[PDB]
Amino acid sequence: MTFKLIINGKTLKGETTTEAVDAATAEKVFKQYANDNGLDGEWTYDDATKTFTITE
Repeated sequence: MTFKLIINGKTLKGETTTEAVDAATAEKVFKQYANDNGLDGEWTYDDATKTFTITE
């Protein structure tokens, strides 16, 4: 499936998608991005809209 995580922070900013088997993996894929970049805040999950977000 295809997901869409909106990047929101100081170090990182913008938007992008992620192809994972499930929402759980979809986050693990981007986890390296926000981590390697240092950007970290609060992970939001919603089944109604099926979208991921992060605020720093």
